[PDB]
Amino acid sequence: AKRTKKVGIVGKYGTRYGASLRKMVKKIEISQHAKYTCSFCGKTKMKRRAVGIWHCGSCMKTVAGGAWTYNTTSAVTVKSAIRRLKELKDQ
Amino acid sequence: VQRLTYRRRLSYNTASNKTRLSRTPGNRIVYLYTKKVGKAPKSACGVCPGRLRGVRAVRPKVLMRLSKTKKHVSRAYGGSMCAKCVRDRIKRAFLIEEQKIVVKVLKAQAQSQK
Amino acid sequence: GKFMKPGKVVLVLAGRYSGRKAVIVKNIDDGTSDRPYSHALVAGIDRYPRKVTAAMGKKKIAKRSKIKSFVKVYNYNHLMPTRYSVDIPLDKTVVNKDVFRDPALKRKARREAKVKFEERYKTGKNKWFFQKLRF
Amino acid sequence: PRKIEEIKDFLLTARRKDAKSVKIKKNKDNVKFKVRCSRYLYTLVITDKEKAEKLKQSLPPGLAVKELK
Amino acid sequence: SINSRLQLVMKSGKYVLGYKQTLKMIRQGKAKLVILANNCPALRKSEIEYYAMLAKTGVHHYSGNNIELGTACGKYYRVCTLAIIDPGDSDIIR
RNA sequence: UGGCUCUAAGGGCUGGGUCGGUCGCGGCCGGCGCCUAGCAGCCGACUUAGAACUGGUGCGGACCAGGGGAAUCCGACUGU
RNA sequence: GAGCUCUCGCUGGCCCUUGAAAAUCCGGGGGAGAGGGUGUAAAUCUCGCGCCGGGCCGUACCCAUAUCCGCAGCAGGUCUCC
RNA sequence: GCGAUGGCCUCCGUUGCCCUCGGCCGAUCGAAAGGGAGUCGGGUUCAGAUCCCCGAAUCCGGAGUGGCGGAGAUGGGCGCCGCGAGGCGUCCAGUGCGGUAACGCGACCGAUCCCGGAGAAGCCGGCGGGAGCCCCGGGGAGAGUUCUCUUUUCUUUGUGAA
Ligand SMILES: [Zn+2]
Ligand SMILES: [Zn+2]
Repeated sequence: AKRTKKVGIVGKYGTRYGASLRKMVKKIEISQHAKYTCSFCGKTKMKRRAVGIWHCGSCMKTVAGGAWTYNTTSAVTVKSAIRRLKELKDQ
Repeated sequence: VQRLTYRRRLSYNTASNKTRLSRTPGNRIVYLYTKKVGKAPKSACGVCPGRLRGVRAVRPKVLMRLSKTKKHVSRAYGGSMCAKCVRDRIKRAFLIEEQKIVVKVLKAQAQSQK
Repeated sequence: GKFMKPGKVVLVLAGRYSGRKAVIVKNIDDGTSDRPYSHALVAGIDRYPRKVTAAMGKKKIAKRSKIKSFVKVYNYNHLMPTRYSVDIPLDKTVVNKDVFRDPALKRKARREAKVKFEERYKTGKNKWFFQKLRF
Repeated sequence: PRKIEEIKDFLLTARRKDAKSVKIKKNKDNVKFKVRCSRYLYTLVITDKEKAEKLKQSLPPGLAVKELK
Repeated sequence: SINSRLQLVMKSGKYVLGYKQTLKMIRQGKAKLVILANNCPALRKSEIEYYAMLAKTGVHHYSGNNIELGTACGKYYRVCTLAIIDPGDSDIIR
């Protein structure tokens, strides 16, 4: 809040595009541009290369994830369900 | 100030029409058409961003004129793969072969027990 | 305990002989004031014998059963130890650290290592050491 | 062109069958001998003057050693 | 828990942090225990396991990743593989 | 808001291993000073602020170079 | 000398945009196969030289308030470099 | 592998047959600004000159007999002769060498097959290196002013590809 009160990243859009639309965009704009922690090296190098594809600067590992987030809640849920079904089937 | 023109008929400034300034013994600045900057071969691993060392970065058709020693390095996978990934491949191959031998021994022991 | 012994076999991970199998003939692992890092003098094989397949004969079998050896000092970080060990004599009078200063002495060491490796390749002993690493 | 550091190498180059006119240029302590060949013009730079004068007499076959002036 | 034993080792015992130094210590034969994080590269993990098999040294696979291993060891950086040479008064070695 | 005369501030490079011994001002060795508050010399691109004096109150002196405010209707806007 | 232009090299930001194909050249894994047998040879992705050849078509000028298109030596239009 | 001619039917080339091997992916056209190996300097005509002349290069293709040198190269052991250097007979190895390493040395056998790289890459911002031009303090050469001043102001003060 040093410079802007409640816009931050969406301050580049200025007065345009509507306050509610900018507020809705802000979450995605922060999430896609935020660098995550790579769970291969432990470094904060996971950067969104393109839509749904993330790249590690150090590991050079490319992971197919969400469009704006590294891991989506739907992906986590489906992974857990698939693991549970695999364990149930194999016993 | 001496203003200079193109010495060819390609007036458009394109990739093939790049020039540089050069001073002649006649004491007049002229244009010399420079060749494109070649890049050294990249590692076949596909993981290391850096390019291979010990090899000249020149055009592929100039690689034909270049001698054999300039186009590679004296090593296994020399001039085609980086030393780091080469040694990683060596140790990975050794460890996988040892693990396969161990698995085969365990399977034989299980067959003998059964 | 320590497992870098003059009977051990190592895989060279760097240099011109990358991927070659060698037998340690000397280990230092303390320093020399000229080679401070822990190291070991080894004798390896530059060229592995080719397959025979028994549909070969005599002269061609002899031609195939050829070994090109080398003698080299390597850092411990450039060697890959293994379970296997080769009980090759490799008389220390010829293979030493002084051969690396005189080309003739290194030539004699290479010749001696080649002779010993060729005479041990036959009889079907330590056949894993005489097979090139597929990587 | 190629510069030659040895007078013996220069003589060997000038003794070639394909060799031709070898000119001498006195360049005020930078005297040079330039021998023309099929591919390269081989140059030899002599700092000494008496050495160049002696080398002037080393042409075997009576070539085109005519000087430059 | 392994975290308390690791803390006691760091406070009193002798430890080596890293991969190259740990491998050199194992080769020299001084390292008595090795600890590998779960997020360790598989190639490095197999290399360490083979070295410890040759040197007759125990290996423990830490539950946490390299960051958690560093936090448990008390270092603000991240350590993937750890060597324990001589613990002071802990029972980290069985 | 001009002109002229000044002031202050914003920097780089080199230099002490000096005393003794020894070898050919230069090199080596020993304990020294260790500028550890830095000083001495040599160079260089522009600025910013301030002060006085002065011109017939003229000074972004030619050129470049936004007229603003209170409201209504329509279209969000950019664009076509 | 944040001086103008060109070039090279690092470093970043943007995409619900991810930003070309092929001719051609080169490197690497393998040893199918060749060599002479103790002074020589097969090979030289030819190391330094030496010999021969490279055929066909355009090549002037204007490129714009007069050499182009607008009925014209038309205040119009026409893609670039210094 | 078989058959035949040709040329010192030694040796090689050629075609004919047989055996053998073989993925490609669509014939062809499609850019004088895309990719695309390799030429620059000086001189020269009334009018053309990276094209002509001179001087330096470079790329591709050919090179059978291979035109030369050099790398595969002239090592060790055994038994003799010889004071010695050295010479003879016999067993052999010898598709190179060095550096811990990144890698290097003028070469340094190699097929069908397979993998990879270059070709082959958007827009914008910042910084740094190099060059061309501009600037200043001077040396020279030629020069305008000099009714007064101005160590004066104006032009020039270089090197190609490989
Ligand atoms: Zn990572
Ligand atoms: Zn790699």
